[PDB]
Amino acid sequence: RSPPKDEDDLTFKLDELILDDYATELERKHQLKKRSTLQIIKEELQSRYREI
Amino acid sequence: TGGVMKPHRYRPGTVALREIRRYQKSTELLIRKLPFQRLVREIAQDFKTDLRFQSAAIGALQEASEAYLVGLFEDTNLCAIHAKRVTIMPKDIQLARRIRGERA
Amino acid sequence: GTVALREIRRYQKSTELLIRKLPFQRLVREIAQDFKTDLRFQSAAIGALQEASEAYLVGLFEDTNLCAIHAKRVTIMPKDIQLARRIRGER
Amino acid sequence: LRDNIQGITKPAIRRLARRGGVKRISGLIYEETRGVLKVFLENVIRDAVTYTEHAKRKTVTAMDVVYALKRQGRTLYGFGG
Amino acid sequence: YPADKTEEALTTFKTLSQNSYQNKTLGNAHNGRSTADGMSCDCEENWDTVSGINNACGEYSECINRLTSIECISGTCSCGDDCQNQRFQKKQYAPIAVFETEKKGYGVRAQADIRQDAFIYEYLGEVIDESTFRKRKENYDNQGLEHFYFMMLQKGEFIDATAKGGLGRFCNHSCRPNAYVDKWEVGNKLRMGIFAKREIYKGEEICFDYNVDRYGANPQKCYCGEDNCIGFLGGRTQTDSANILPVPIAEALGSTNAQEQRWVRLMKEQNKSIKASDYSSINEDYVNSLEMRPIADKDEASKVTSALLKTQDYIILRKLIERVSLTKDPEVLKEIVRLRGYQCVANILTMIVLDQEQQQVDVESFTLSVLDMLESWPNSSRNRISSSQIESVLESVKTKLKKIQPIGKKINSLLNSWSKLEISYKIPKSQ
Ligand SMILES: Nc1ncnc2c1ncn2[C@@H]1O[C@H](CSCC[C@H](N)C(=O)O)[C@@H](O)[C@H]1O
Ligand SMILES: [Zn+2]
Ligand SMILES: [Zn+2]
Ligand SMILES: [Zn+2]
Repeated sequence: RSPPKDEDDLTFKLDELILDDYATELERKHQLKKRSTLQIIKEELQSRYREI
Repeated sequence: TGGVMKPHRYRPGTVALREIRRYQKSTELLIRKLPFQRLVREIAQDFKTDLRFQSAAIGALQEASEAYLVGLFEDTNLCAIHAKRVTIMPKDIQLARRIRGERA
Repeated sequence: GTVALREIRRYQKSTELLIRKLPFQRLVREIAQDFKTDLRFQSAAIGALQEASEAYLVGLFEDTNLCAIHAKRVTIMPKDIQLARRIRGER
Repeated sequence: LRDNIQGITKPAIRRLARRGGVKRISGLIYEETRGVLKVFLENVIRDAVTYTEHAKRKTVTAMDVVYALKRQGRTLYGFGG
Repeated sequence: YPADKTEEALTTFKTLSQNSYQNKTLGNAHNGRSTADGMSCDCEENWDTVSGINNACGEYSECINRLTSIECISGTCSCGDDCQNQRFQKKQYAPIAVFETEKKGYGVRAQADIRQDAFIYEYLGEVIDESTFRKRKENYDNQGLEHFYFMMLQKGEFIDATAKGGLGRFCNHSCRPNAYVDKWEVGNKLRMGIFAKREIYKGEEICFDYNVDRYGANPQKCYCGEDNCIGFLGGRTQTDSANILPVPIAEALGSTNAQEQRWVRLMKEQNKSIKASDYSSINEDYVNSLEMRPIADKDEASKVTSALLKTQDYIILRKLIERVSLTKDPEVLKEIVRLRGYQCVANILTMIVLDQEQQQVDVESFTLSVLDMLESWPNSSRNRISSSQIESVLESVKTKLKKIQPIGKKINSLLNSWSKLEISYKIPKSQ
């Protein structure tokens, strides 16, 4: 509702996330291999339905 | 949401300066007639009773007392202004009476 | 400060005139000249004028000291002079 | 008549001070103004009373009041002086 | 910046150039007493021959009428015509624009830099009596309007800015305003002007304090964004029995306008002392005598959290904690967890059982009355506690009151239960 200077949305904060530790904890707790899925989610959140 | 915004209050001195202009423009008596008449009778009772007081004598006494009090307050305002204040105090009244010679 | 109290005590205990006679005499003659010329003066009239002016100035200085005391000061100022004169009724 | 010095009420003395150009009023001044008004009224009333007593009368007239005031250097115009 | 909405705002109402009167008697100065000796300033007219402008009665001039909030009238004052103290009559408003705000709707912004004490804009509207005001207020409440449009010109005389008025109706409330409303006398009439409290730059919003009398209306939350905001729009309520404690705090205790009425009606009218409206001093007897009912609404839980963050009184906190003990709705408790109720309960403990303004037995009763719901609330992760670290406070208070063994054993059970919980995983961030 109040984007910062020269930014359309807060999707740029996703690049600070450490997806590797999140994938490791997901694999430990739930036995899910989701390392590529976090990257796909990040790319889709940064730009919804790009032209691939 | 039917509330009312309030007009707030005046600053201290604005209504004071207004009423200053109003009382300095108009000339009516500021002391109530009947309490002043009772006070004059109370003072006169201390010397000799059964003393009737004509209306013109009471009016002359009221006019003289108002003139004296207005002059004393003008002098006391000058005293307060001299002491870098805007509020008059009893010490200015006593000093004004002292320099005027009324108080020894 | 000490010699101020010494002077106050000495002059308040003394009774002789503090204004010098000859300058005051010349001042009186100079003032009186412009009302009428070739004016003669008795000595007693000049002495009476001196005594009255000294008494008046002493009273004015006392009231001025009171005015100076009012303003939380110890030094008298010209504004005290015109305050005392204004309240006393001189113009 | 018992202690009617309070009849000189606080708004009235405020008005009297206000005519003199005074902007602010201390809370302790009212008793002082009542006292000085009592003193002045006492003096003028005393002089008027002895003026009336010399005249062999029982009622103080305006002429005695104006005479007493003029004798105190407070000459009043408008009341038959 | 935000797009201009000046014409769009103007189309929403009938624009007025001057105040309209329901009748010729209303709005007259001195309660209708015509001062035939109108107050004429002694200023000499100062005409600048180059510009042909009469500079008399200016801002830095010594015009007595200007100081006393009275406007000069042409043909009656020595200042002459077109003096610099005819701001209302000449309608010399400051240049302003309307812009749409994020939450407050339309708002007024300064199109130019405006000096201190400068006249901004004359508040315009219809001058109406009290009965007409009541009728219009009832009609607008039926219409569901969520905006104030009434200002008190004086006692018994109001100004309505709903259907007809000026740009001043779009000014929004600020708890630290840059402008203020003042009352002035123009001729035999009374006007309400808006003056600059400070120096205002171009583009900045122009705001004034509403100081609004609710007349019994419900509070409206204030979204001004000022740091000194009280959180609600309001002002001194009805003359007596209207409030004993602040609303959020009163509604936190389950009290309402009726319960705040009832206590004062039962005692003040029967020769027992209740002080004036002031929330700096808490009356413990009212809080003890208040009735308590369980909470089942999340806004009431938010008001409870605000009361915990605000009130310092021992007795109000006791009764709020007792009401929480009666409360058993899990969703309200989850909301309190989201509001971090444990954080507030830590300070509530500390003020009473670490700072000692009370007696040890009563503090022990308080501690036993506050450990129970802490034992009872649903908990699933120490991330909840980590937002408060209330366990540290519990250790400090069991160590201080070690002689009172029931408190120690209850805190033992509580920390044993809490230590079984895991911690919610939080994704590490790059550094
Ligand atoms: N700081 C603030 N926070 C929330 N609402 C506000 C506000 N200042 C003003 N308002 C709202 O605006 C009303 C005053 S009328 C102001 C113009 C109106 N909002 C409009 O755009 O048409 C108030 O009654 C309130 O409902
Ligand atoms: Zn003027
Ligand atoms: Zn003018
Ligand atoms: Zn606010």
